[PDB]
Amino acid sequence: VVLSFELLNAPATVCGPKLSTELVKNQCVNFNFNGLTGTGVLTDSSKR
Amino acid sequence: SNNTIAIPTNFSISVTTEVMPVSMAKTSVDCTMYICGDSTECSNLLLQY
Ligand SMILES: *[C@@H]1O[C@H](CO)[C@@H](O[C@@H]2O[C@H](CO)[C@@H](O)[C@H](O)[C@H]2NC(C)=O)[C@H](O)[C@H]1NC(C)=O
Repeated sequence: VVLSFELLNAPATVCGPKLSTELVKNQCVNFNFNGLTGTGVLTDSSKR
Repeated sequence: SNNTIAIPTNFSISVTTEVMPVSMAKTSVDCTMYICGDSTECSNLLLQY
């Protein structure tokens, strides 16, 4: 079997088994959203 | 002509504007933040430079 992936800016359709944690806003944290992972401060936003 | 001269009979006071740059914007770069962002892993590789 050949699995061909695409990792677009589009809704996640298949995911790995990671357990999910609560949001931690206004602190510098490691984060991972749908595998997009980085470090920074999370806040609400006005963005459309 | 070898025997005539022009002499100014009058004058003008002139004011002229000369514009000169003297400074530029002082700039500062956080070389770690520019290269690595906040990622710890890249900052460890950057130490090897
Ligand atoms: C240089 O020229 C100016 C005019 O371009 C002379 O000023 C005039 O002088 C006459 C007579 O004194 C006046 O009627 C005018 O109103 C003046 N005009 C201005 C704009 O000032 C000036 O007298 C001359 N300079 C010399 C040394 O002769």
